[PDB]
Formats: sequence, C-alpha cells, structure tokens
Amino acid sequence: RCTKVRRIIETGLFYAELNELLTRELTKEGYGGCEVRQTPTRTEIIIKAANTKEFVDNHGRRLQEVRMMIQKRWRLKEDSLEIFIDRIQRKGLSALNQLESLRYKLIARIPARRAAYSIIRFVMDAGARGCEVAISGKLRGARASTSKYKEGYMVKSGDVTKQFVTQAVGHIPMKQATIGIRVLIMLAQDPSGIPKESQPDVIKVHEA
Amino acid sequence: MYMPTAIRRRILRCLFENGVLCVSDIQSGTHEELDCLNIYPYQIGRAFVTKGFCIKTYAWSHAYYTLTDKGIEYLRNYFGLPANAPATLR
Amino acid sequence: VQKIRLTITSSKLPNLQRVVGNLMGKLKKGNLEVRPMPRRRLRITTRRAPCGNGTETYDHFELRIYKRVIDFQGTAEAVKQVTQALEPDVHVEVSVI
Amino acid sequence: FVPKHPRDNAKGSVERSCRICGKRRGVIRQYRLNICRRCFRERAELLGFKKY
RNA sequence: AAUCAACACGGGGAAACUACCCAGGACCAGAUGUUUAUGACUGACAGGCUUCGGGUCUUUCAGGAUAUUGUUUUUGGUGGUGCAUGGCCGUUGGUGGUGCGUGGGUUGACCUGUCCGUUGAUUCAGCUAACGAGCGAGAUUAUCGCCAAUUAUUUACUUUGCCGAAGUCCUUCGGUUAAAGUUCUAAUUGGGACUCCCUGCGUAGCAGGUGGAAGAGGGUAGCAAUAACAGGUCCGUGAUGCCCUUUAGAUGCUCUGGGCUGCACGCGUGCUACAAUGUUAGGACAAUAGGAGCGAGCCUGAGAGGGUGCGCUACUCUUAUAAUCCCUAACGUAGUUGGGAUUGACGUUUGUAAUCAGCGUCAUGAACCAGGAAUCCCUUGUAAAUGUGUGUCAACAACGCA
Repeated sequence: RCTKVRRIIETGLFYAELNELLTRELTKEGYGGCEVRQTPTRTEIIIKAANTKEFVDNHGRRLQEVRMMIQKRWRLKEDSLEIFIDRIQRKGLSALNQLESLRYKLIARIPARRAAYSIIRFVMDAGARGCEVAISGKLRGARASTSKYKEGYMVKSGDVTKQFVTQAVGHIPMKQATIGIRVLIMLAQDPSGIPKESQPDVIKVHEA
Repeated sequence: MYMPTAIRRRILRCLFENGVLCVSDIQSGTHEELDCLNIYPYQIGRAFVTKGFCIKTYAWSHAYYTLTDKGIEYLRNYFGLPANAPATLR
Repeated sequence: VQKIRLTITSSKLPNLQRVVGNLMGKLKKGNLEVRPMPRRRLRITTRRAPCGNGTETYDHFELRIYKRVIDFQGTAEAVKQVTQALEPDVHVEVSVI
Repeated sequence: FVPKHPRDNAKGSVERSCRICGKRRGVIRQYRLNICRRCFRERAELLGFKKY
C-alpha cells in the first residue's frame, strides 16, 4: 500500500541494488545486465550472461545460492519470486561482458597493446560499427599515462550517443597502483532486431 | 567475541537452514529473521571465512555469507545431524 | 457489477503504450464497456562536482511519471482474465468503485 | 555497542546515512531515497533518473 | 581551496550526534594460529569512591565454554602523501576545432589534404598535388508558444434543464451519477516555417517586406571532438598503492562537557535603509513544488501559541483568498510616524539539552542626508522591483535550485 510516486522509486531502488549485487557474484559467469518484472505478489527476473552452463552445473546449485540471497535480502516469499536465465547471443557487442575479458588479461600481465587489440578485433569481427578502449593509470613509470586504442568510428555527442553507444567503466587493483578500464562500443541498427531506427545524420534516397 | 549461548545456536541454525544469511554492514543494527544486534552474525561470519567455511560478498552496505562445501560438513558435526541434511535442492 | 478502475503507471512511454494497447485490446474480446491523468516531473538538482572546487554547476535529473486511467463495468469473471501485460517498469493498480 | 545517546531526530541516526556510502556527507532525503550525492550520481541512470 | 578557474564553495543553515579538534571516563569489532568443568570468561541490587557507574570497592548472588596466558597478524582508522593512482568535476575553450587511408613534396623535424566571398561555425561556395573516409559543428533529445483529431456526467470544466436562497418580470449566486458536449483543464499521435514568396544587394548567401501563432539556428536549455593542466577531491565510497597506528593510558569506537559561533583589525558574496514616485492605518489577482507526513472545520488566548484530528496513498483532500500595483484617509522635509541596529524584562514552541535557536509582547530608538579612488551584471517578458515554493530541517534563510 504505497503512493504512485513511491512504487516507481522503490522499484528503481530495488533494481540498482540488485544490479550492483550481481556484479560481485557473477564475475566468472560473465554478467550482462538484467530486467525486473514487478507485481504486487509476484516478481520475475531475467538474469543475462554468457556462460549459461556454469549455472546449470551441479544440477543448478549456483542459481539457488543467488536466489536465496535475493529472497533473504528483501524478505520476499518463495513461489512469489521467479528467476530465469537467458543467454547472450553475440557476446562481442555487449560492453559489461567485454570489459571482463580485458580485466581477465591485465591481471595476468599481458601488454596493454595486446590486451586491447584482442578485444577491439573481437568486437568488430562479431558485428559492430566501432569501438574504443582506454587503459588509464600506472604502467612502467612513476607518472600515470593514458592509453587510448580506437577503430571504426565512434559517435560522442547529442541524443544519438545514448541509443547507439554501449559503454562500461571499471578498475583493476594491483600490487603497484589502481588502473582504470573503459570500453565504448558502437552498434549498427538492425531492421527490427535486438536499435531499430537509423541515425538522424544519415538519409537514404530510393533508386529510380 | 562473547556471544550469549542461545542466540549463538539460532544464528548457526539460520546459517545452516538457509545457507545465505544477510546482515547490515552497519554494526549495532537490529537484525531481521533472527532478532539481535547486527554485530553478532557479522563478526562470526569473518571467523568462518578465515577457517574457510563461507564466502563473503558485499554490496550496498549489505554483507552476504554464502556457505561453502566444508561448512556443510562442519555443521553436521556441530548440530549432530545425519547427512543430507540446505537450499541446494535442484 | 462493481464498476472497476484500472490505473496504469510508468517511467517510460513506449513501455506504457504496449500495456494500454493490450488492456484496451482485451475489452474488444470480452466486450466489456470501456470508459490521461497529469504527469509528474520529479526534479532533483544535485551539484555535479564532488568537492567544493570549480564553478558551481548543477545537473538536473527529471524522473517522469506517465499515468493513464481506463475503467469499465465488469463482472469479476471477465476482469480476472484482462488483468493478467507483464512489462518492465509498468504498474497496474486495480480499484473497485 | 548500541550507542546510548538518543538519536531520534538527528543527523547521525543510522537511517540518515548514504545507504551505499555508509557516510552522511551530503544526503538526499527527498522521495525517501536516503542516498549521498556522490553516491547518487554514479548510479542515477540505474534508478530511472535522466538529464533533459 | 588563493587572479580569472579560493573566499552563502566542500550542497559546510555545526546547540548533542554529525566531527575530524581539546579535557576527563569506558569498550574490544584482540579475527585466526600454558589455564579450565573441582568453574575459563561473564551480568548485577543497595551503599561508598565518583561528573554520573558493577570503570573501581565493601558485600555475594545470577549465568555457563562464547575461553585465558604467550606467540602470529587480521580487521578498523574523517591518520600522512591529490607530486604514487582510479573515477568524477572545473578549466584552457563550448571557442570552431581536431587528426587517419593511399598519393605527392622534403636528407629531415615536417608539410600538403586542413587553401578569394559567405556563415554563429574547417558553415557552405569555389580554387586546387591532391583524392577519399571520418570525429566536433549541424542533425537529434527536452521543453515553451499556435493548431484539431483521439478520449473524459463521480480526479477538469462549460452549456442547457431541474430544486434551492435573495432579486423579488427574469439579474446573480450554490447544488445536482441529468441530458448534450470540449472554448477553458489534463496529454498522447500528427500538422506547422523552408530564406518558400516578392524587392533590392552580391552563385554561396545577405538586407527589408507581405502574410503568419511564430521569421531568419522560432525562444530557452540539454548533449558536446581531439590534446593537456603535477588546478581540485586519499574529509563521499567495500576506489586504492605505500608509509604508521592497533604498547588496548589506542590515530579503533563510545558517554558527559566544551570547541569549530572565540575579536584592537583587512578583504569577498549578500541583506535592510537613507524616504513623500514614501511610510502608517483601513479597504479592495498568480505559477511551480512538496505531502501516511500534509494537516479540514470548530472551540481557547492581545499575541505567539494550545486543544480536538475531517480529507487525502493526491488534477479529487491539504500547505493556499500571495506580494509590488489599486482605492479612501493620516503625516509634512525633520535624523521625522524615515531607519529598526544594540540592550532590559515578561509570555512560549522545538528538543535529552536554549548556556550562543526561532516566534510574540511592551520598552530601549544607534549608524546612515545616496557613498572617494575603483569595480560588476545586463539586449526582451531581459534588467530592476515584488513576493511564493523547494533543498538542508526536530527547531532555525539574509543562502542555493526553481
């Protein structure tokens, strides 16, 4: 029994706590966001990740570690909570997933050239119009210094940034200093795929 | 830490029954499910981790203690229960 | 028979307009007779710099609340079927009058 | 533990902290958010707030 | 934190907590690697010590392995370094800029591409050893202004009809699930403006004009490239490297009290005035917010305040008949009914606390006669005046955002 204001804000505040939680559990499984369906008595949540097998191994024990962690937190009733999972088609173009691949490497002491041009090639071959990778902080010297590695083309301004550009910021702690990882990935519009409409820059004239 | 004895059991039963206990990061905070100060489940939780009976994940000022393989074998030794013997059901 | 109100609420307008189409669509099938409320801008105006340094610049964060009200005469049998859309960030309060 | 000075209507009550932050330097109480501003603005788009 | 880019900035309006600082007194969050069921450790009545005490102490009951002693080092820290760093933000500069593929020029740094008119604009036009792809600009997003479709007789109104009250032959009020709607109200989908039109000037475009709700980016915002500043922040963070602190008479945490409000003085942002285009007294239209806290109506008291708590999970009920202005009086050029600082007392609310909080009442009745040299902001619903919400908030705005 809430106001029309608070049912939006509670559901917003639910989602943001829930999403910061499933950063820290599902680092190995390869997290790629979620969606929450809210009902007065029923809650349905789609988790999305790359390694869908890694849940279902040990006859689905890994999901029931998560499902109790949600249930006990907000004190929801079982049956009234209804988690699924659904797989990521094209892991190449999701930003949170490809951040984790660049995180995986730079712990294990690959050069930053080779770590970026691993993923920046993997993004473009999978299917995307451009991508940028930044590795900010302290390699080699006492001063910190910024790498930026770019290909394709990458739109930075307007509304059209928000629709097209996926992006994901993070950080790696180390023995020496705190690096920052940062991967922007631009998409192509599909004809009603999974954006719909083209950019407001482009127009197309018909053939006679 | 000095715990009282009766509160100690019904935490480690709430740990054993569920598998995941949540507690507020903030100390001196009343606790739901089992009523007590939120120092009590929190400080025993990091004791288990050192021995290695559970995993600690922390998000938004909330501490989650997910109970691993060894602690399931330990708490059958503690409570005196037959195997199989929580929330790993399918 | 207890003339029932829906009250449909959302953050986002495309996600709302699916649910209004369905809940207007289903009153075509059941044949129940079918009868926009003003939207709120929850403006929160934080100073965008963390420290006290620099020129005092302020980001404005409007959360928007679109709100529609369908209502109709309906016999409890027919209404159970209509209620059951399921969209992200939409709510539907049912209200008997 | 259990700090004995009352803190009913007080700045350092445990409700009043940034929930994420655990600190109270610059708190947004309106619409019952109870979130610190630096803490807010990192994760405002997740909550459904937007620039216009 | 110190020119712009520190100085109503850290949303920093600190009575406690916040809090880092100072004076006392407790607590162990002493994790994990020899003592003890014959009590390891733990809790307390009354009365002493004492700010106040199961901190201690004279008594002597209540619990029950959660241990003790030594050794290891966890964890905690608003401790140090922003000249070790992440992120975020301000700024150079929101100016018009920035640099790749192949080709050419040069031994080479490097250049060319990226150059006589036009635009807010590397905006277009055209020259042309360069041709072709980018990013920023533009487009797009949001709102304000004008339209008519789509809905609305229990969340907005209007017209007509009914039943009231006055007027008392037709005027004005209040009510109505009662019939028709949409001009006001609310908000979704579309339409609308393009230098299209005409005349001058010079193809790109420019100036004026007609019409038009709107005319030259329709107004205002939002978003905003590459390249850097040892500018800011380790006092936002479970962002963090290293240093030291944990010798517990702690830099951990917490209780009582006090500070950050201390004043010979110097600067920054503000407020109220110096009056008569005024003040005093009496009489007579807003918008945007917020609210399971707002608080209806009716009683009580000069006043502040107090009691009773109707509606509302809100276009429905509520904060809520705003204030300059307007119209009748009073005053009379005076440090004056201008001005309302500083002080004495009484009446109160909020709070564990009023000792430095706000409101009321009666008294007290200051400096100020328009401000030197200097400097700031501003082009249309703008400046200036004039109030109202909101953020912080138990209580307190001369401040910020609207």
